[PDB]
Amino acid sequence: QFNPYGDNGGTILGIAGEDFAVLAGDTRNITDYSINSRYEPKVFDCGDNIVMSANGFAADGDALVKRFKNSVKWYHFDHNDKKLSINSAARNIQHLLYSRRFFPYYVYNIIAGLDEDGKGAVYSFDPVGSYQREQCRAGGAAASLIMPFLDNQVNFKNQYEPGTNGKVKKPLKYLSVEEVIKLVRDSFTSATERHIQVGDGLEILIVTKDGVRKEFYELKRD
Amino acid sequence: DRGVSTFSPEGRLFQVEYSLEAIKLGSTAIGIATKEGVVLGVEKRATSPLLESDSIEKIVEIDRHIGCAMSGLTADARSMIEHARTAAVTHNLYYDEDINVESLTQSVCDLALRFGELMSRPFGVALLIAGHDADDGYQLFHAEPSGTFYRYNAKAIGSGSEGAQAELLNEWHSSLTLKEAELLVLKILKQVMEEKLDENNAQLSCITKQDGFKIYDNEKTAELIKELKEKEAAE
Amino acid sequence: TTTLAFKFQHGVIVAVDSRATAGSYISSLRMNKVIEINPYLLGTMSGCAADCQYWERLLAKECRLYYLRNGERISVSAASKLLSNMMLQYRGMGLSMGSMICGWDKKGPGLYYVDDNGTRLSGQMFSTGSGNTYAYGVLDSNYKWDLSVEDALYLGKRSILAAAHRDAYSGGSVNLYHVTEDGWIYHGNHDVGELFWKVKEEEGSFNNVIG
Amino acid sequence: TQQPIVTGTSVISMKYDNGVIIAADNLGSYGSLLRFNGVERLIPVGDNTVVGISGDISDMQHIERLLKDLVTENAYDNPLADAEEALEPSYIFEYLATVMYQRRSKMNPLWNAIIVAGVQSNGDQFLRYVNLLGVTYSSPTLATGFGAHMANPLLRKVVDRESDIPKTTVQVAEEAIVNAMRVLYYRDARSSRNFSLAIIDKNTGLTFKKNLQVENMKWDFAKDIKGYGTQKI
Amino acid sequence: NNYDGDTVTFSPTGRLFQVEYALEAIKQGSVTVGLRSNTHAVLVALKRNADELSSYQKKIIKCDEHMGLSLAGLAPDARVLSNYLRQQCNYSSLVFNRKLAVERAGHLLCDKAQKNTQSYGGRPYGVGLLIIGYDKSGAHLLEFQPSGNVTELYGTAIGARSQGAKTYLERTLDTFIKIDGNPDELIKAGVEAISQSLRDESLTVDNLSIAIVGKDTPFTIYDGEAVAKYI
Amino acid sequence: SDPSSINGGIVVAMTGKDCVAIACDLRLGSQSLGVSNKFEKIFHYGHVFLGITGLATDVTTLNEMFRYKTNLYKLKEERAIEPETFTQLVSSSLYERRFGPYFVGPVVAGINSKSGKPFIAGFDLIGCIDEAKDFIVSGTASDQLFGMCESLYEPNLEPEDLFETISQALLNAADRDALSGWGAVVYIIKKDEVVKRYLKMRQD
Amino acid sequence: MDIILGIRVQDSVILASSKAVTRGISVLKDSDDKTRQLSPHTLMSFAGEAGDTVQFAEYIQANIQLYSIREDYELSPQAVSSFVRQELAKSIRSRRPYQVNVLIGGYDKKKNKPELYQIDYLGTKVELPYGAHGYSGFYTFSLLDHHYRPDMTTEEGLDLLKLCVQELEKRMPMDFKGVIVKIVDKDGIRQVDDF
Amino acid sequence: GYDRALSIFSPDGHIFQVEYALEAVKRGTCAVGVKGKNCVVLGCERRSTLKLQDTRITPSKVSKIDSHVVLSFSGLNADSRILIEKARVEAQSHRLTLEDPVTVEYLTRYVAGVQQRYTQSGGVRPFGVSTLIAGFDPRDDEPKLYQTEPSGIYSSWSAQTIGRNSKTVREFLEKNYDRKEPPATVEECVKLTVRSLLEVVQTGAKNIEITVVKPDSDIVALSSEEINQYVTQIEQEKQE
Amino acid sequence: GSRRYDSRTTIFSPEGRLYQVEYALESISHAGTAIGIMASDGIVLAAERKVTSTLLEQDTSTEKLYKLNDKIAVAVAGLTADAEILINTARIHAQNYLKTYNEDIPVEILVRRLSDIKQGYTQHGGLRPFGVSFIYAGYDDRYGYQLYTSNPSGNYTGWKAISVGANTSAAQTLLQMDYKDDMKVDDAIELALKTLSKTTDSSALTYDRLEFATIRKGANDGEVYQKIFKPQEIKDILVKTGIT
Ligand SMILES: *[B]([O])([O])[C]([C][C]([C])[C])[N]C(=O)[C]([C]C1=[C][C]=[C][C]=[C]1)[N]C(=O)C1=[C]N=[C][C]=N1
Ligand SMILES: [Mg+2]
Ligand SMILES: [Mg+2]
Repeated sequence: QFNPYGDNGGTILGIAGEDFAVLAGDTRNITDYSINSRYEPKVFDCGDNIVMSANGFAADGDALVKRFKNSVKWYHFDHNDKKLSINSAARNIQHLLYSRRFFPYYVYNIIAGLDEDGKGAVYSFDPVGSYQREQCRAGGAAASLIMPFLDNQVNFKNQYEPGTNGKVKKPLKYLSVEEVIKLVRDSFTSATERHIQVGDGLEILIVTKDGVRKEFYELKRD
Repeated sequence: DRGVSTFSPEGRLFQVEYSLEAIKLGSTAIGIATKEGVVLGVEKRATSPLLESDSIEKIVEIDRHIGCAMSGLTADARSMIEHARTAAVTHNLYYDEDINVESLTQSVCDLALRFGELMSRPFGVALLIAGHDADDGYQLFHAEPSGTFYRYNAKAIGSGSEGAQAELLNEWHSSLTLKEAELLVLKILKQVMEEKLDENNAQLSCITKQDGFKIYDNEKTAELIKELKEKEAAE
Repeated sequence: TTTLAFKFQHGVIVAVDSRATAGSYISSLRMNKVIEINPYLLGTMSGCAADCQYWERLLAKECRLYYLRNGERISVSAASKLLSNMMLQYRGMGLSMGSMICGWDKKGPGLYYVDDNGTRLSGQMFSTGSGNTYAYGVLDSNYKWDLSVEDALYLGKRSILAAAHRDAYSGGSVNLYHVTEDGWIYHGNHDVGELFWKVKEEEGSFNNVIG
Repeated sequence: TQQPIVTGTSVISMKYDNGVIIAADNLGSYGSLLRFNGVERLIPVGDNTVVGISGDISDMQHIERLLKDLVTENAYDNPLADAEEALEPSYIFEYLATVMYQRRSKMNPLWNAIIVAGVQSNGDQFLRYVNLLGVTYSSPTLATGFGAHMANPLLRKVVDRESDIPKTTVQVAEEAIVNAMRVLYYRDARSSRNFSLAIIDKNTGLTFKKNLQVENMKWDFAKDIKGYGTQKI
Repeated sequence: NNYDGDTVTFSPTGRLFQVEYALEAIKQGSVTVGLRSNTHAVLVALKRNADELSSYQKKIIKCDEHMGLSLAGLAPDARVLSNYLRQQCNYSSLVFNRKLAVERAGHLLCDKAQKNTQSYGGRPYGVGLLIIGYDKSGAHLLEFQPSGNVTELYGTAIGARSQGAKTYLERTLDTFIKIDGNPDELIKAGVEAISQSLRDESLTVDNLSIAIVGKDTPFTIYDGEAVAKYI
Repeated sequence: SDPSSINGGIVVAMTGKDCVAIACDLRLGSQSLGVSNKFEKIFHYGHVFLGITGLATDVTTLNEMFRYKTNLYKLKEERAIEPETFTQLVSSSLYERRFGPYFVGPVVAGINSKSGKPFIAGFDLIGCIDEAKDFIVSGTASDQLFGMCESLYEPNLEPEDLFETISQALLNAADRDALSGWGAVVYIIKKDEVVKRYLKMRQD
Repeated sequence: MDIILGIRVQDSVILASSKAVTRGISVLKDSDDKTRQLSPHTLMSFAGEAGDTVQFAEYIQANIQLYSIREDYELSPQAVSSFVRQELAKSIRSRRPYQVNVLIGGYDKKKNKPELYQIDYLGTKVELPYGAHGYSGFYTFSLLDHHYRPDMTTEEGLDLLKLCVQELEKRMPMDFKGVIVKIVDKDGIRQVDDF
Repeated sequence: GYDRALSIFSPDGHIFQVEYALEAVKRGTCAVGVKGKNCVVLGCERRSTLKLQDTRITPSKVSKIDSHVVLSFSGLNADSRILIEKARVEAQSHRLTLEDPVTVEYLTRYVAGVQQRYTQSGGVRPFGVSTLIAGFDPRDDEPKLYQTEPSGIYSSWSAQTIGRNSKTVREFLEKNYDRKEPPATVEECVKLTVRSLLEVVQTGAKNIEITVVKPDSDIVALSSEEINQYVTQIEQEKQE
Repeated sequence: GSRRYDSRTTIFSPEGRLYQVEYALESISHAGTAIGIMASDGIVLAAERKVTSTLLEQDTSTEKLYKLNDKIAVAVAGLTADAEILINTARIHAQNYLKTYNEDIPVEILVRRLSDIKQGYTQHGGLRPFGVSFIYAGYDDRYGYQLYTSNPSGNYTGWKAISVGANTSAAQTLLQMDYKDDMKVDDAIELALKTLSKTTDSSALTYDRLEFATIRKGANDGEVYQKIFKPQEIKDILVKTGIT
C-alpha cells in the first residue's frame, strides 16, 4: 500500500525576547537510518520581518512555506502594500492548515517575529491548525529533550531563591539575544548527543526591528 | 434586440450609462470627510404620510469601523451590503484584524461588472462608503455600478447631486470639525430637498475612531437642525 | 482536559484547565481553552485543539454577521444551534470537539453543551474533558443557586483543581470567567502548583498529600 | 495506489569543481528476474541537464515524454529558446517536483526516485533529488536506493562538505563514481555490469558516455574460501 | 451600423466595430507614457480626478517583482487583466522556479483578449496597457490593445493626446535608449515626453505617477511627494 | 445481520383446478423478539395477488411501489393488469436494483381474466422468475415448505381441498421455524370470487 | 438514547421516554425530553444514535408544520407515520443512514380514535396497542400482554406504565434516570409532571 | 439554460419589465392593511364579475405564512403562490436553524429579496405582485405592517393599500387615520378598514373580506354576516 | 447570435399582461365547450367534441374527458397534446401523494400542483405556455364534491358551475340563470346538456359529438364512483332529457 507520508526528522526552536526573536533549526535531512543532506535549510525568511519553519514531512513543509510566502505576496497586492503583522500571519496559517483537515500537512510549524508594539513574538502550530502565541517552543524530533530545559533556563521553573527554601520564586528577568543564543546552542548540542536525527549543522535566524540576520554553527556529524 | 455587454460608438457600456440615469432619480445622499470623523446624511423621501419613516433604512452599518449610504434603486443595495458585511467579517476571520476601507470598497466594486448573458444587469444604485482604518485614517469612497470607485473629501449623490457638489466645493476645507460637518450636511440637504427638512424626513450618521459607526437619533438630529436655523438667522 | 460551566443567581461561572498533551508528553502548559466570541458569549474547548479553535472562531464570524443583519445580539440558544449544525455537516468524518456555549441574553443567563456528534443540551451545569468526573464530584456536593459571586468563582476554581490533581491529562493553570448582564469578566490565570499548596493549607483538604 | 513492476536500481551522482557527474546502470528488473539489459535511465534535457531516474520504468518512460514535451513547449514563441530563455536544470527539477507532489496528493504516485544534475546559466552546479512522495533535498553527493547506503559513503570521502567541491577535479570525481558502480555490482542483487555515465561541465559542456562496464574486479580470493566453518577440502 | 450589435459580427469591409468601439474607450482615457533603455524601463502616467474633492485615479499596477503595467480606459478591465498577469507570473514561479518572460506575458494577454472578440455573449476588453519589465534578456516595454495586438517597443504612449508624446519619443529615440545606469535621467525623459501631451493642466504632486524597473531595481511605484523631485 | 432473516416470515402458493391459493404467516419480529402478529404479507392489485417475504421495510416499500405502478398501468391501458404481465413488471423492477437489491422473496398468484388459466410465480431478490406449475415457496422456512409441498401436493385439487393442503403445508412448516408463525392467512382464489381465511395455530 | 415506551388506551395514547443522556462514562443530563410535537394532536418520541435523533425529529417536525400551514389542516396520525416511514426507508440506503427509532402517538380527530405507530430506523412500520424500541420490550411486553385491555382508562394506562417502569428499574443494568410521560388525546398533548 | 436578460435598463434609466409588473399590480383587486393599537386588520376586495363561485374552496386572498404572520397581495394570482410557498418554507427553515419564529420584518425582507432577485437574474421576469405582510413578533405586543413591490423595495406602514383604485382608498386613509391616536379597539380598526373599502368596492355583500390578526398567534377571518353588520352601521350613520 | 430569433415568451406588455397567456386563451376560446356542474349528491362533466367525421371511431376515442385517479377527473379545452403532457404529470403526482401519506390526494392539492407547473412556463424558461384550460371534477373527505378550473396563466378558482372553451360568456349566463344550490345530479345532467344545446355552433346536438361523465356517491354505500359515459349511454340520456 502507498503511504503518502514520510519523516525527514529535524528539530526546531523558537524563543521570544523583549525586543527580538529567534527561530533556530538543525540542517540535517534524513529517512530512516540514512542521511539525505547535512545542509538542507529549514528556516526561511518569508518577508515582512517574519521567519518560518515547518518541521516534519519535508514535502508538506516545503509546500506550506511556499503557500504562506505566496499568501504574503497577495496580501500586499490586495491591501495596498500593507505590512502583514505576526498575529495576522498566524491566523492566516491556521486556515492554510485546516484546508487539509482530512488530509493534513504532516508538519509542526513555528513562526517568529515582532508584534505591533515591537516586542518579540513566537507562534506555534500543530499539523491540523491549532495555534497559540508563546515565549518559548521547541518542535520536531528532539522537542521532548529541549522543552524541559527551556522551562528551567528561560522561565525559571522549579527554581527558587536561596535562603527562603521554596517560599519565594526566582524572579522572571528578561534575556538578551547573546544569552538566548547560548541556550539555543547548548540545546542543540545536547539534543545532538542523544538524538540520532539531530546533528550536522545549526542555522539560527534572528529578528529585530533592523531586519533578519543569520548565524550558522557546526554540529556533530555522527 | 442587442447585447447587455455592448459598447457604444463612443466607447461606453450602454447598460452602465443607463444605470447612472436611474441613480440620478434616487434620493439625495451626502458624505463629508474630516480629521475628526466622516459624516453621512440622506434624504428619506417618504411617498406618503402613512409610511412610518423610521423604517426607511438608507444608511447602513457594514462593520464597526465602516458605514454606508445609498442612492438609486435601493433594493439592489441589499446584496451589495450582504457581500460587504461578509467580506469585512471574513477578513477578520482570516487575518485577525479590521479590513481596510479601500479593500472593502474594492471587494464591493468587483461585483459591479459581473453581468452578462452572473446577474443579468448592472446595479442601479450608487454607494457612499465611509470608514476609518489605522493606515489611511478617515476615508470616504463613492462606489458606482461601473466598477469604478473614487475617494472623496466630500461627495453628494442622487437627484440634487450637481447642485450639492457645487456647494460642497465652496464649503469644504481640511480643518473642518465634526460638528461643522454635521451642520453642513443638514444645510445642503435642506437646500436640495423638495419637502421641508426635519428629523423625520432626513437622517444623519457618522464614523469615528473611538465610538465607531453610529446612526443618529431623531432627537439628536432635531437639536442639530435647531442649531442650524439659529446660526443662519445670526447673520 | 477539564472544563466546567454552571448557571447561578448572579450569572454563569466558566472555569477550564490549560494542559495540552501529545500522548504522554505535555505539549503545552498554558493553552487557552476559552474563546471570547463576543462581550456576552463564551465558548469552552475540549478534544482536538484544531477543531475547537477553527469551528468556534467560525461560530464567532457567524454570530458577528447575525448582529450586523439584525442589529441585535444573537441568543445563546441560536449560537449553540449554529455550531451543532456545523458539526452535523462533517457527520462521521472524525471531528473531536466538546464545548459549552456560555452567555447572557434576554432570557437571562444561558448555557448549552455541544459536541462533535451534534448533541445540543441546555442545562444548569456541565463539565467536559478527561477530568470531568472529578469536577462533577465537587460541583454536585457544593453547588447552590444562592451562591455569591466570590464563592461561585472559588467553586469552579476548586473543581478544576480536583481534576488537575487526579487526572494526568489535566493541569497547568486555571482560567476563570464570570458572565454577567454587562458581559463576561476575566478572573485571571491561576497556576495549579501554587494554587494546590494554597488550597491545601487554607482549606485543610488533600490531607493525604505531604507538603 | 499501485506497485512497481519493471524497476531500475540506484542512480548515483556528485558535484565537482566545474560541474556535476551522474551515473546509472542499464538494467530493467522484473522482481528477481533481470529482464531487460538495454535500458537507458539517464535522460538529457538540452545540453545543460541530465535527469537520472530509478524505480518503475513505465513511469520513467512517462516522465521522459513529459520532458521531451517540455522542450517542445519552451521553444514555442521563443526566439531565445537556444540562448537566454533555454531550459535550466532548476526549471526542469521544479516542474518534476511539482508533478511528483501533486501525484502523491492524489494517492496515485509516479513510483520513482529522481536526481536532476546540471549546470545553470551562471555556471553554478545544480544537484537535487525528488521522489514519489514529493520529498526534495540537495547535497554535494546524491544517490537513490542502494546507492544511498553504499555509494554516498564513498563519495562523501571525496566531497564531505561544500568547501571540498572546488578542490575536487573531474578525473577524481569520475574515478569515485566508477568505483562506486563497481561496489554496487558486488553487493546489489538488482544491478548490472553495464552502465551509463554523464558529465555536465561549465566549460566542456555535456559528455554522455554509453556502454561502460565495471572492470578491475577482485574475485581471485574466492578460490581459497572453502565451506562455512570447519570444512577443509 | 447594422454590424456593431455584437463582437461576433464582421462588417462588409471586414471590420469588427465592437472591438473598434472598445479601442475608442482608450482614446478617452488619460495619457500614459512608456519608455526604456538597456538597463531600465520606465512608466509615466497622468492620473485623472473626478473633481477637486476627489482623489486621482491610480493608473499603474504591479504584477511581480520584475514586471508591471500602466492602464488607459476602463479601470476594472485593467484590474481583471492585471490579476491574470499576477497569476501567470506566479504560476511560472511556483511550478518552474522561473520568472515569467515579458514577451511570453504579452502572448498570454493577447490570447486572453482574443477569446472575447470571437465569442457570442461576451465583450472585448475596454482598456489599453503598457507593460514594462526586466527579465533574462534585459529591459522590455510592451503595448497591449484589446483587439489582441501586442507590440514590443523602445517607447510609446496611449490615451488622450498621446500622439504628442509618441512623436517626441520618436525624435529622442537615439538619446534615451543610451541612458544606461541612470534611473533619474530616464524618468526625466519620460516626464518630458508626457509633458508634450498636456493642455491647460500641468504636472502637480498628486497628479503625476511614475514607475520603474531595472537590473538591480524591483518594480516600484512613486506617488505623492516622491515625484516632486521630477516636477 | 442477514437482512432476509431479521424479521422472519413465509409465503406459499399453489395451483388447483380452475383456482389458485396463496398463504402467509402473520409474524413480524426483531430477530428473537416477536413484535407483531398482524403483519400480513399478501397484497392484491385488482385480481392479481402478491405475497412478499424478507426484510419488512422492503415488503412495505414494494407493495406501495407496485400499487403505484399498477394504478398508472390501469389508467393508461384502461384495464386491470394480468398475472403474466405483472410478473414481468416485478422482475424488471427488482433487476433495476441489481447491485443494491430489495431483500425480498416475492410470490405472484392469480387467474388470467381472459384465458381463465391459473398462474403462480416466484422470484429471487433480484428478479429471476420461477414459473412453476405446482407450487411456489418463500421465506425463512422455505426448506420446510419444500418438504411439505413436495409430499402433500397433488394436481387438480378442488378449491376446498386445496385449502386444506396449503394450510397444512404452511402450518407444519411454520411450527418447525422459530421466525415464522404467530397466525396465518390463506387466500382461495377463483375466476370471480376470492375467500380469505385466518387459521388457528399455536402462538409461540 | 435508551428507553421509549408507548401505550394506546381507550381515548388516548401515552408515551414514556427516559431522561438520561450519557457521554463517555458520565451522565450529562437527567431531565432530557426525547420527544417533539409534530402537530397539536400528534407526538413523536425517539431513540437512537447521538445527534441524529434530534436532527431527524426536528426535520420531520418542520415538514409537518409546513404542511399544516400550507393546507390549513392537520394530517392524520396515519399519514404522518407513513411520511416518517418513507423518510427512514429512504435514509437506510443513503451514504450515511440516520440511526433513529421512533414511536408516533396521535389522536385522529376524524375517527375519534387514539393511534400508536412503531417505526424503526430501517423504516419498519407497525400499528400497535403498545410498543417499545431496543431492549425495552424484552422486560415490559410480558406485563403488557398480561394486563392490557383496549377499554382501559388513561389512569389505568398510567398505572400499567408505572409497573413497566418498576420492572425496568429492577432488571435493567443501566440507570435511565426515570421517564417523562406525555398523554395525547382529543384535547391535545399534555405532560404528567409527577411520575 | 435560458439565460436571456429580460429586465434591463432603458436610455432614460428605467427598467420597463419591473414597471410593467407594477401595472399588473394596478390591475389586481384592491387590498388594504390597517394597524390599530393592539391589532392589525387586512381587508381584501373580491370582484363580483365571478359568481357561481364556490367560496369554500376558492383560494383565499389572505394567506398564513406562519401562526403569527399573514400575507395578502394584489396582482397576478399565480405569481403570489410562488412567493407564499417560498415564504412558508423560509419561516420553517428559520425556526429550524435559529429556534425562534421569524420577525415580521425578517419575513418581509426575505420576500422582498426574492422579488429583487427576479429583477436582475437571467431568463426570468419580475413578479407581477405587491404584498402586504402583517403580524406580531414573538413575545411582542407592537403591531407590524409592511409592504413589498416587484422592484424589491419594502417599508413599514401605519396604514396602506395596494391594487386597483388604491389611489382613492389611500386618499381616504390619509385624512381618516390619525397617528397620535390609532384605532384603539378591534371594532374601530375593522370599521375603518371596511369604510376604506366601501369607497371603491361597489356592493358590501361578498365583495369584502376581512382578517383580524392579534398578538400571540391569534388570527381569525370574519364571516359574511359579521362584515355585513359593519356595512349596515356605516351607511346608517352616513344618512345624516 | 441566437437572441435575434427569440420571441421572449415570458414578458409583460406595457399594460401589465402576459402576451402568450392572453394569446393562449384566445386559442382556447375556439376549442369545444366543456361544462362542469356541482350538485349536493355528485358532479357532472359535459363536453363537445369538435366537428367530427362519420369515419371517426368514437367508442375508443378520448379528446375531452380524462381520468386522473379514482376520485378525480378533468375536462379539457385547448390543445389535446399539451393536455396529455399535463395529465400524465398529474396522474404521477396523485400516486406520489398516495405512496407518501397512504391517503388519496385532496383535490385542491392536485389542482394547485398542475397550476404551479403552468405558472412556471409564464415566468421562466423562455418556452411557450400550455394552451390548455382544465375543469377539475373531484371528491375527498374534507370538502366533499369540488369543481375547479385552471388556465394557461396558472391561476385556478373553485366553482359551483363553470364552462371553458367556446361561448363561455353565453354558457355562463345560462348556468347562472337556472342553477340552484339544492340541485341534484339528475337535474345537473339536464342543465349541462341544455346549456350545450343552446351554445353549440353545430346545427344539432347529437350523441356522436359529445363526451359525458359523472362523479357520484351513487356507489354502494359510503364511496365514490366515476362514470365515463359510453356512446350508447350518451344517446339514451339525450332522449331522456328530451333533446333528440
Ligand atoms: B484536552 O485534553 O481535551 C485538550 C483540549 C485542547 C483544546 C488543548 N486536548 C488535548 O490535550 C489533545 C489530546 C487529548 C488528550 C486527552 C483527551 C483528548 C485529547 N491534544 C491536542 O489537541 C493537541 C493538539 N496539538 C498538539 C498537541 N496536542
Ligand atoms: Mg546525533
Ligand atoms: Mg416463541
